[PDB]
Amino acid sequence: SAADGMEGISHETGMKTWDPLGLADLGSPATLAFFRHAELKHCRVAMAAFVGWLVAVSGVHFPGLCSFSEGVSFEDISKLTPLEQWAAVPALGKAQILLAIGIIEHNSEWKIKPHYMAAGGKPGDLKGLKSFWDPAGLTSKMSAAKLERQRLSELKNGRAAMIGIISVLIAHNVPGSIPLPINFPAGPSLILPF
Amino acid sequence: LTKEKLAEKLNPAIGYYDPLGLATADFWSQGNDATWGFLRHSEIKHGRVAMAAFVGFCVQSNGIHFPFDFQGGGVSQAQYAAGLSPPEQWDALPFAAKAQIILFIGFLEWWSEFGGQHYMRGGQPGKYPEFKNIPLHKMPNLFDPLGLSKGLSAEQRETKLCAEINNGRLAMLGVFGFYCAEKIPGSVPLLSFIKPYAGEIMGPF
Amino acid sequence: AREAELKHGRICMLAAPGYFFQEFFQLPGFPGYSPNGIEAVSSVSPEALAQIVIFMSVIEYNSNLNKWTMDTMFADPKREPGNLGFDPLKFGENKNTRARLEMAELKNGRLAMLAFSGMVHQTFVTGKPVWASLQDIF
Ligand code: CLA
Ligand SMILES: CC(=O)O[C@H]1CC(C)(C)C(=C=C/C(C)=C/C=C/C(C)=C/C=C/C=C(C)/C=C/C=C(\C)C(=O)C[C@@]23O[C@]2(C)C[C@@H](O)CC3(C)C)[C@](C)(O)C1
Ligand SMILES: CC(=O)O[C@H]1CC(C)(C)C(=C=C/C(C)=C/C=C/C(C)=C/C=C/C=C(C)/C=C/C=C(\C)C(=O)C[C@@]23O[C@]2(C)C[C@@H](O)CC3(C)C)[C@](C)(O)C1
Ligand code: KC2
Ligand SMILES: CC1=C(C#C/C(C)=C/C=C/C(C)=C/C=C/C=C(C)/C=C/C=C(C)/C=C/[C@@]23O[C@]2(C)C[C@@H](O)CC3(C)C)C(C)(C)C[C@H](O)C1
Repeated sequence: SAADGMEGISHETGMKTWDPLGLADLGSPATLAFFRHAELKHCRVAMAAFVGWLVAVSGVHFPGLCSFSEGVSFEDISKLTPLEQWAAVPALGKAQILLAIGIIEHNSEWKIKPHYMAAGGKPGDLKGLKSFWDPAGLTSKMSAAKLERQRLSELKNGRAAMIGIISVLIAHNVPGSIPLPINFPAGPSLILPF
Repeated sequence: LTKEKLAEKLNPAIGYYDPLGLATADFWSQGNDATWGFLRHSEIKHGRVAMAAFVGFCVQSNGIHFPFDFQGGGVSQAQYAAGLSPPEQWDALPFAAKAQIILFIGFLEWWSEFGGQHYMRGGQPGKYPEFKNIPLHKMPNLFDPLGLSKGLSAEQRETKLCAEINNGRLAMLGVFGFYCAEKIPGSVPLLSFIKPYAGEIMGPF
Repeated sequence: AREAELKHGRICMLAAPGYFFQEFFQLPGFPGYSPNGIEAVSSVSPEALAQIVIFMSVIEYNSNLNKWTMDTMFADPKREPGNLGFDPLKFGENKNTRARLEMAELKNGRLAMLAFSGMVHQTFVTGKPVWASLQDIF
């Protein structure tokens, strides 16, 4: 397929690219670069989301208040289920969180001039946005083989994370999906952003 | 000198040791050389401040106390009160005294960043510049105001700096051991004699 | 007529999944929801359907600017039937599978036209949504 040189071949399905429906062949290398960038974005968001869901279930929260105007403490918001937490965040807070995220996304598409849908793709490459990814240089100690291993672990962990986040979100809402009898938190499986 | 050579003049047995890999980091997209200089100057600053903190804790916790007063106006002194623990003496000091001490240290830090070649941009980490060209202010240098440490000839000076780094690291560990024994019972086997409380410590005012 | 066929097929293959899944799922918190599309459109506030129609009209007008007649559209020899240029992911750059994708779009659009017609008229016959009407046969 077009997905041979790409760095996502796992050890669990074997060393062959798992594309049973052949979506990699359908489209251009630009299309496949878009797919890789989307996969890495979903991976990263799912890791962050699963950590956030674990935090919400645990109940640990920031000491303080979200808004000095509205009576919305983090202690108050922690008592709701994980998605009603976001539902209970203030509208202006949600607006500026989304503003920051959108600014990051626009600058990722803008300032990284060799685009992922272009020659010299670098699909998941967001380093170039200086001080954004790994500001402390933790990966700077790593060689090429170690970096390749870490990237493969990134994709594996994020794939598992995006499976798991959907699993926990739907398990209570539709009972019997996950065979485990653990009583998952109640609440929606989908929230509108505003 | 290089990271490996330094960590080998500091401790041959341990050698270079950096699990976080911050020596190769790129803070603020400035460059590994500048960021390594920043890291070295911070350790030396932390070590120096920590050694001073240890000796000050030892001197003022035992009972030694200055006679020239602080509050002024013939007012009673809160910090000079029984065997109060040093963090509580700092709390008991007036707000103006704490603010002006912090601002004086701020001027020292500003002058360190200002005078001389910067530690990040090809300057020796830990060198304090000399108080020169300041209008209407002539003062002794912070490092060696009496200047009685001339003659090392750059043969013993680097080894003395290595001893400084060490001693500084050990002083960080010692003073944080004091604080941890003080605010966490049983944190250290010794140091139990220290009083059970200090205050927030990480809050000056 | 290929420009109309493709437009109709695209509308219908957006409609048929929408009609078939709006019984099962609701947009969270939407008012006036009904599982069957006809009383759903009857109950939903008119100023939501108006905004949907305005969105569609804006897209149509801006895509077909100065080309709304049989001659004016396709006055340009390059302008192909139904090639409005909407391909953000650039599947069309790969020209090996372009014929396959075009034929698949055409067949799926036609099947969607027939499917949406069937769903709507079966709902008229039964008074119940598509899945309920289907499962009450067996
Ligand atoms: C012909 C197309 C069509 C039409 C006219 C309508 C009309 C309606 N739908 Mg919608 N709907 C559609 C398709 C359509 N739907 C599709 C395909 C789905 C997914 C299964 C849904 C799912 C859906 C739900 C779950 C609900 C409605 C509802 C409604 C009503 C209120 C509007 C609303 O909330 O929309 C909501 C619209 C959506 C959730 C998404 C629409 C998808 C669009 C058409 C896809 C086009 C964008 C394209 C794919 C993106 C390209 C990306 C590229 C740039 C990369 C209204 C009668 C509500 C209802 O039942 O009221 C009675 C309601 O709750 N619809
Ligand atoms: C069978 C059944 O019924 O149920 C089963 C299966 C089922 C349903 C799937 C379940 C689930 C959910 C699952 C499995 C969820 C998985 C979630 C997952 C996998 C979440 C990863 C997050 C990773 C993060 C945030 C990492 C950040 C890491 C970062 C930002 C780093 O810096 C990494 C770093 O390396 C660098 C880059 C450089 C190094 O110098 C330093 C370090 C090392 C720090 C169940 C219910 O649990 C159990
Ligand atoms: C529990 C258990 O089991 O164990 C432990 C745990 C624990 C908590 C770690 C413990 C502790 C505390 C410890 C270890 C504390 C260590 C503290 C430390 C290491 C403190 C150094 C200060 C140095 C200063 C102020 C030097 C100034 C020196 C100055 C200003 C100079 O003139 C330097 C000089 O070079 C110049 C500039 C010019 C040259 O001409 C030569 C000279 C020399 C003149 C205990 C109590 O041990 C118990
Ligand atoms: C995502 C990251 C993020 C950034 C980078 C960021 C930066 C700044 C800056 C600097 C440029 C300023 C000056 C500023 C000021 C205020 N922020 Mg803000 N903020 C972020 C996030 C949130 C969230 C989640 C909330 C929030 C709020 C407030 C309120 C309280 C208003 C009030 O009490 O009505 C004020 C005054 C809360 C709010 O608006 O509540 C309705 C709230 O929940 N912010 N914020
Ligand atoms: C253009 C483009 C893109 C795209 C795209 C998109 C959004 C494509 C979407 C396609 C889509 C959404 C296509 C639906 C088809 C539905 C069909 C055929 C339904 C048949 C339904 C049938 C046959 C149903 C029949 C029945 O109901 C009947 C009539 C009676 C009932 O009793 C029961 C049954 C079941 C028997 C990218 C990828 C986003 C970007 C890139 O740049 C290029």
